[PDB]
Amino acid sequence: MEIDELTALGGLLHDIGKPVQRAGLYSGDHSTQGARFLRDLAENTGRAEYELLSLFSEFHNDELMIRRIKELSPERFGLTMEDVLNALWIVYEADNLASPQASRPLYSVFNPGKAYPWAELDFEKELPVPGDVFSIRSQDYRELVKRLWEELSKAKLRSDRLLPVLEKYLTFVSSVTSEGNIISLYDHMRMTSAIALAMLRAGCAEGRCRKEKRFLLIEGDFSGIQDFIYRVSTLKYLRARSAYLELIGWDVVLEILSRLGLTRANVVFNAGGHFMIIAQNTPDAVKELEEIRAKAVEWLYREFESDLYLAIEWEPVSGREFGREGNLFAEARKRLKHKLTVRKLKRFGEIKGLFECNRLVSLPKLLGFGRTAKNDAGVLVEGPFSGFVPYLQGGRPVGEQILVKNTLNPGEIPESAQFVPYFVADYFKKDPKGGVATFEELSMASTGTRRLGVMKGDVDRLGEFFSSMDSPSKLATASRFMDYFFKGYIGAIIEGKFGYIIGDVPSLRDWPEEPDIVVVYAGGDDFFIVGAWDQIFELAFRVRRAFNAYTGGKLTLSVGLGYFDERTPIYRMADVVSERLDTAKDEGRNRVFVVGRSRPLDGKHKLSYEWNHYEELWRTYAPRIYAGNGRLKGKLESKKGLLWKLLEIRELYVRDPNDVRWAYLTSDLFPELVGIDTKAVERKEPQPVYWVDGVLKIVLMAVR
Amino acid sequence: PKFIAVKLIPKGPFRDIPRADTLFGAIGNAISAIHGQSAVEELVDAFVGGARISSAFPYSGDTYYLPKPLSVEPALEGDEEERYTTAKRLRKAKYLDLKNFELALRLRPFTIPEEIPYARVDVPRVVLSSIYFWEEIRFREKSGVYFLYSGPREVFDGYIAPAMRFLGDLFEVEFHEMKIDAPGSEYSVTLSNALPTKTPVLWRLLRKRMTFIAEGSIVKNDPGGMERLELGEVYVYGLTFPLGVELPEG
Ligand SMILES: Nc1ncnc2c1ncn2[C@@H]1O[C@H](COP(=O)(O)OP(=O)(O)NP(=O)(O)O)[C@@H](O)[C@H]1O
Ligand SMILES: Nc1ncnc2c1ncn2[C@@H]1O[C@H](COP(=O)(O)OP(=O)(O)NP(=O)(O)O)[C@@H](O)[C@H]1O
Ligand SMILES: [Mn+2]
Ligand SMILES: [Mn+2]
Ligand SMILES: [Mn+2]
Repeated sequence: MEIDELTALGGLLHDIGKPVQRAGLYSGDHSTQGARFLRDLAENTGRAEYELLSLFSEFHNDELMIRRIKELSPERFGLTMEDVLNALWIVYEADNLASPQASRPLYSVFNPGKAYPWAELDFEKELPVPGDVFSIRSQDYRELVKRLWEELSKAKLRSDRLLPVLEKYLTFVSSVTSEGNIISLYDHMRMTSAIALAMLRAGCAEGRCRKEKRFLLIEGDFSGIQDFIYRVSTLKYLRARSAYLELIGWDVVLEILSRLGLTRANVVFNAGGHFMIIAQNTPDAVKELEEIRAKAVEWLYREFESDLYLAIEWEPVSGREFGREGNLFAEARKRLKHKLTVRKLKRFGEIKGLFECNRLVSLPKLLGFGRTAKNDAGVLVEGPFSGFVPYLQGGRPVGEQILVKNTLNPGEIPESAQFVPYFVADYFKKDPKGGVATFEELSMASTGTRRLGVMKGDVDRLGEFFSSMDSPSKLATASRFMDYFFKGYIGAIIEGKFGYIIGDVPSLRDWPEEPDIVVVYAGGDDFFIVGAWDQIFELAFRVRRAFNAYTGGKLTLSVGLGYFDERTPIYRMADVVSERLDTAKDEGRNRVFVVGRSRPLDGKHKLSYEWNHYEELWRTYAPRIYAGNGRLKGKLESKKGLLWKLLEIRELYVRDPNDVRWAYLTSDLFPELVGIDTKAVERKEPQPVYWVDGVLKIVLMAVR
Repeated sequence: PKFIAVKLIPKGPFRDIPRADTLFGAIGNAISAIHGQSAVEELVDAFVGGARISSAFPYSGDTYYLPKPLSVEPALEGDEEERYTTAKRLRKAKYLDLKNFELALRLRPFTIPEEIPYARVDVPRVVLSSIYFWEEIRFREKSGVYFLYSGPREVFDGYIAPAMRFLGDLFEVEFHEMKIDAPGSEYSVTLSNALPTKTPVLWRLLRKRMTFIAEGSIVKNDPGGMERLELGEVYVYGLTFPLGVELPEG
């Protein structure tokens, strides 16, 4: 042990008392009862560091503590007495900066009115849905506490081995058991560890660190991602670029942690090429940042020219500013966002010399990558600081850091090697050959018309929702739960899971077992997914309903859909679905651009549909005309022309929604279209005829 | 200041909206075909001596558009569900009308053109098989493109005017006096893409191989510069076209 590891692990385990009390074990306050749990655990196995770490649950004179510390002979671990007093005091203040029955569950950050069933974080099991408030059974905590105890018993007592097990088991546990408590315990634990280690490297036995700018909020954001990824000369290469940007990002974050002597707990988030880190405000740090910021940029310029930039900024922040008074954290994030906007208008300014594809082809059966030195054998790609050696199933990992994909379980990696869990939405349809499906094979798998389906989806006004977070630990929960929806559960949504949660969605075929879907990216609050056009059309409604359940119906998606000839270049498909996502956004948000559409340019006619509006229309008209799985209804086999005529009729409403001829031209099949609805004309809204093409055009595509 | 607006009236659709480097290139070419290099050399000298031309911008009827100064991006906080929505739509805007451009220079509130006088229609065609796209620029009624000239009239009459007629023979040319009211200031927007000499205040990089500062970028007393180079002797235009701009402190 050394103060740095101690204060980290300490901040992390300060509140491990909570799960033990809520199980019926030590008959004492969470504080004293958490002490009993680590001491008892330390005595079992025979690892005395746990009994050193036990001193965190019980804390504020301090006559007893000084002597209780003495009895645990510190020199044994290479520690001073005065060292442990500061570690304990730091972590005590740190707990209050991150910041009643005992059966109360975690209430959803998305909807504080609803709450999470107790479950362990597993992306292969059921989708987290905020539902009705149920008291958690005392058995469920006791079952948690025993696996929790059996895991800590076999873990290496390094924050990188402690974080994953605390995240597996304390993700869906209330940090405090009040009504409407929004904060995951795991997040409160990692943020106290983050804030504590920051105060240590701050130079604090001290309210000096609380009322003085001793912390840095460090925000990093890649600029030109959309260009770097979707402006090529093939789906394989597109996925390689996307994967390459994830490693380039990690290579920067891990560097920052390594050179500031910080732990992964200090990473508030790292989603969609956007990271935030709480760190020390020593002049040794700002220099250490300035060097990193500069060498990263200089490498990006040499590697891709002006295509991909990294905007890194930081801000002196005090303990006051992690908190509320009369909301300063938001205020501090706002001041920092401003710095990032300015830095993005000074792209590659950190160069003064500015004003005078075999390795990625190679990039299905790998477990992760080793962050080794740039000149190491087996290095398959390089970031601005380190080489990445693919860690394969039958093989040994190589490097100081192992990045491990879609587990919180180290598995068989060496004890010396730091575990970095990284989640990536990487679903793909397998071809006849073992490799990922081509745009061609995806398009060929379509019901009816052979077009490739493309959809870009994004959460509405997330920045606004995140701005409403009071504390580091609140933001940590919001950030992670959000990122996890896309990185974790979109695979499950695609597989056909959450059938009862999802329900009836617009659909053209029975959902396949191995759907003709390939994920390009799914992270932050957005996704880019391609596949057979009909499977893509349906997946949009599945993902929106999943997301409606996962939020408390309190947050919204907009989606842009596109159906292209399989020969259309990526840059054009990206551009069209982007244009259509922006349109959905710009016409109200909570809407979907289903299909390209003619309309009056009179500023009364939206191209987009409110999700519920389109879902209603499909429920109304599709069953009357469409049998399923590529087939019209029997009545309409010889009368397929009436569908085309309704579209030709809708065009004579587009020509002029005032010329009343479309009354003249008009059946017992579509009754609500024959009339001239007046509520619509009065409310200054379109005629029902305007909306129907949204359904018919999709059904005509399915039946060709 | 007042400037000559060179209005390009299009007789058909366009490929690019030409920027200052491409405009100077074209004019330099035409002048070589009319008067020989002797004249090209006198053109460069006039420009090096203080003459300037903007990049081309769209005009609609009797409305001139100008590039959104990057000066306002960090000022946009100068209904919370009106604030976020509208601020994102300004941040996308490439162009303001003259009136609103002049307001943006002084950091006073301004509004965006609702419709822009050109749509990009890129047309697909199948080849041999694959899909390729040729970007074309379609113009509304009495809409087109223009650039500004600052400098002596003798240089305009003798070089710019003749060159622009020659270049038309796809378009016809007409010119009118134009006034842009701009605050006096340490700081300025370029109405042209530039090869900067100093490092600039706010900017967008623009890759062509040369690295240009985009139209709308902000410099402090940066004239930019011209470059000569050999490849079978051609001059590359990268001079700034400055109008004074009020900056917010930050
Ligand atoms: N690895 C990735 N693969 C694909 N898309 C990604 C990846 N990481 C981030 N993205 C997405 O890229 C988009 C950001 O593109 P970017 O070009 O940086 O524009 P921006 O976020 O609007 N800001 P700006 O820096 O001004 O361009 C977001 O939708 C991210 O979710
Ligand atoms: N899970 C996440 N954790 C932290 N930051 C995130 C996360 N997802 C997205 N962001 C960031 O949140 C910011 C806002 O998201 P963005 O998609 O750009 O727009 P928005 O604020 O959601 N509004 P809009 O998409 O236009 O309706 C960006 O800087 C993203 O990088
Ligand atoms: Mn970005
Ligand atoms: Mn968003
Ligand atoms: Mn987004």
